[PDB]
Amino acid sequence: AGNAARDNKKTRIIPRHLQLAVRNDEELNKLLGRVTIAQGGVLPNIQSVLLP
Amino acid sequence: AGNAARDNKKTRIIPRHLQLAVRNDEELNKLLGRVTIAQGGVLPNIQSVLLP
Amino acid sequence: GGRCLAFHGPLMYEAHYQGWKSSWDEWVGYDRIRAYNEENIAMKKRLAN
Amino acid sequence: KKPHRYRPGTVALREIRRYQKSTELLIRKLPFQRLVREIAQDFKTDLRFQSSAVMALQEASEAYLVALFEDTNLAAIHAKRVTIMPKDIQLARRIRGE
Amino acid sequence: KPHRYRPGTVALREIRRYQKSTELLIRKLPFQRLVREIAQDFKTDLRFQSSAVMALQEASEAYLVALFEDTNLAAIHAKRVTIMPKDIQLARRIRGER
Amino acid sequence: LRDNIQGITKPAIRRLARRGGVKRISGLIYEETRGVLKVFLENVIRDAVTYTEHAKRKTVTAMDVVYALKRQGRTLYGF
Amino acid sequence: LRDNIQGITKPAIRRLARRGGVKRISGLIYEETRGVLKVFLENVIRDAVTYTEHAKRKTVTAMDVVYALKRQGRTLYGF
DNA sequence: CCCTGGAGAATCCCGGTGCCGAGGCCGCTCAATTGGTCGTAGACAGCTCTAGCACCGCTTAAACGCACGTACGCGCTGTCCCCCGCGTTTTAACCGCCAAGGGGATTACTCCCTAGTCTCCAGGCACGTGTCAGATATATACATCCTGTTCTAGAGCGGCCGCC
DNA sequence: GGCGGCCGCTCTAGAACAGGATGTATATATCTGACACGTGCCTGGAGACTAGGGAGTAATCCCCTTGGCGGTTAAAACGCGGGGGACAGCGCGTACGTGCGTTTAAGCGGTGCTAGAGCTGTCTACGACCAATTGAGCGGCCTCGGCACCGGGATTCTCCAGGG
Repeated sequence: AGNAARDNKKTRIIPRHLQLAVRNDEELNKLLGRVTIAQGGVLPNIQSVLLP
Repeated sequence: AGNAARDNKKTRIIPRHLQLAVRNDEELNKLLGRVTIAQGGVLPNIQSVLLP
Repeated sequence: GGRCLAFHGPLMYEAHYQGWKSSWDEWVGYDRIRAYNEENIAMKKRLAN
Repeated sequence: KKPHRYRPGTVALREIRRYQKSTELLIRKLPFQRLVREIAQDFKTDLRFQSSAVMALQEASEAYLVALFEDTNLAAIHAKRVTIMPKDIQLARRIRGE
Repeated sequence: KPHRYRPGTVALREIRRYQKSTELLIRKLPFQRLVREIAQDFKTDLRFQSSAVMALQEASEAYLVALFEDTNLAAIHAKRVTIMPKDIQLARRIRGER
Repeated sequence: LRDNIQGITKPAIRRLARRGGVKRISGLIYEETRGVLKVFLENVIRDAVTYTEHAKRKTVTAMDVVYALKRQGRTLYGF
Repeated sequence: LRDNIQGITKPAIRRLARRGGVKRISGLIYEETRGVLKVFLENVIRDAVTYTEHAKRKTVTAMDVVYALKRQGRTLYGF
């Protein structure tokens, strides 16, 4: 989460950072696959054929 | 299960009849949706477009 | 024994017609010839026609 | 003179990027809160919900619908499409077990 | 001339036959030795009971049958009748496996 | 309270699909998504109703909502 | 023990899909089906390995497989 | 029809405000910590014996492989109608402010019923066994599906008739 | 006398229908193997009893969600333009359905050995519980600074128009 907070140049850990930390790690993603994180959103990814 | 056994002309309850009884009934199907039944198979249903 | 032996036009008869179901066999004893398997099953049935 | 006239799809992709990195609740508070009360009034009348209780219901429902929409969207490319369908949701719920 | 069943008629007949009969589709020993080589990566001195392999085999097939049902439904969803590896990958992703 | 299923507006369903990375949204998606949300809400709130009724309480707390979501494999963090 | 992933033969995979109602089977399905079977087996059997190791036993029982499948929401009846 | 230059608009980097939620401090009090003491679950040692591991005949249904063709995945086209981008005007969403009164939370008294034993006995389990429904087996019989032949409708052609 | 129009004739093909084929639906014959009934225990629940402790109930309280107001500006909704995509349709081909030859190992039955899981003692440290205690977690209060907000500016990526 601190690495994600440093990615978007933020000092304070916000729930978006915790959600980004959980989903990015494949070990944390499978461990928390059935886990909903409030105020976290999802991973900002776009499908290959959906790109212009 | 006894009703399914009578439909198959059987007077003894076999694991196929128990699987048919659970999956046919809607509240039993949802209650045991995450449940595996051995020696039971599945319902004999075919999709509409798969028919000749 | 062999691979072609029939009284009529042979269809690769074993001693059984290969490529066909088991309920097509006849094991009667008649005059059986080969003739290079009726000249390659009648030259591929006159070339499919 | 000529209007900008953005083609369909490009602004939708921009809305995807602006909302995937966002955090705020997309569904409005009172319309979702009023929907909770009418659903609960069929089960039990004279029932109240806390502000954080409705807030907890709102984020869970959005994330469940977003995860459903990702399965809905991924089925579209699987079906050689870019537009989601009502049947796309029905396939997603059936595979998920719902 | 041979009867020459059209493609799909015998496949449908196997569908009718295997959906009412509870015989075990995968053979015992080829599935049994697969368990031993998989468990060899975790424990070299390990044994398996006859019912232990039996319990693993029916659970694996029912998971595979349920996966094939979701894979088949994705094919008709994608205007197809032939199951595809990308249909399997969509099934695991929607179910949350992979 | 009637016709509150329309409170989840069409842009609101559109915004939810934008978070999921959906390219285009059909016109029949909104009615189906409202029905899916209604079914999902009818299960979680009913489970929370039994949780609230078991506690001899008349107001549903956020903690009971967490237990209602946790028992179905959809646990929520942060309440 | 090597090359035992081929023990799940092509008609055996074919019989599985016929039980699932599949009409037509692609040629690349068998390799993919073997992969998802290997992944599923590598989770349940490994879970049963930890169950057997904790039980001070060197032989995996069907009872340990029951809890191994149950903890992943795949409980099996009839053991 | 495709490549490249210039400009419209949503997005990104940056300076200044500040504020309100986060970081730090004070008690202090209630839950974490120290020592002792037993009932007791558990690690350890020996027996065993019932089920799994390894190899062997065999035979036979299951499985690899090759020949063939037709349902079907996939490539390509149009369209049109279904969905998006944007201008306008309502609209109810969010926020500022106010009481309310059911209701969550806390404290206390007390009273039922559940913790914990004694004894026993009648329902529940291991063992033994006659038995009655299921499976194997096979001629018989369904049973639908595939295919061949015939029936009838449709379009094309040619002969005949009337008109200029 | 030439030619357009009309009707009859033969060609062709779609489709309903009947017959053959092969894998299953049943009618016994008989095996057979677990099913359930009977028996003999016997081991866990039940009647009865003791004691105590956690919740039902009553009271309080303060607190927090509902109703209820408007302001306002963000946004839903309506509609117009239009534009790119879902799908009907068509064509290619390949690659997977069907079928048996051949092979090869699945599985049944058999035999032998031992890896080791219950089973029974044994003895032993270990954790719940009881006095006794004590020290930083948390409610609350003081302080403070990171990023929301508000603009300002800008690179910077993107679309429309012009040229080859």
